[PDB]
Amino acid sequence: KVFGRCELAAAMKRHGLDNYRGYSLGNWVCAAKFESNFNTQATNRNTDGSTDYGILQINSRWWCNDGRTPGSRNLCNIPCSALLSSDITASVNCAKKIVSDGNGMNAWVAWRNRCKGTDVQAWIRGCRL
Ligand code: NA
Repeated sequence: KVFGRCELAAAMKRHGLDNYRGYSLGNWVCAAKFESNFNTQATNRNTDGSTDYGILQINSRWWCNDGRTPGSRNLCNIPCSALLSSDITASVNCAKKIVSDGNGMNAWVAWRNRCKGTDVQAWIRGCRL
């Protein structure tokens, strides 16, 4: 599923991501935009052989099981495929664990490079929330 901007902002808010670990909703929408262009079916293969999955491009090195990332963990206790669902519940639940890990949203290199320090409220501007 390709979410609309305000559609994804609403789904994230309903799943409690708005101000989670102090990150306003526009931070999460901005990260999703640059990670996946709001596509739940987004995938990216890393040089190390791990894969990033879903709207927030969560990686198999630590967070999900895909059966093909030697030495990896599954800290979110999910198959990586769950991160590609039209239902963002698994992606949100796992994002909450990631952002709690110590480095906040720096865990998402695209957030640090493209969202951090910008006017992220523009990503929820005009949305009925
Ligand atoms: Na894994």
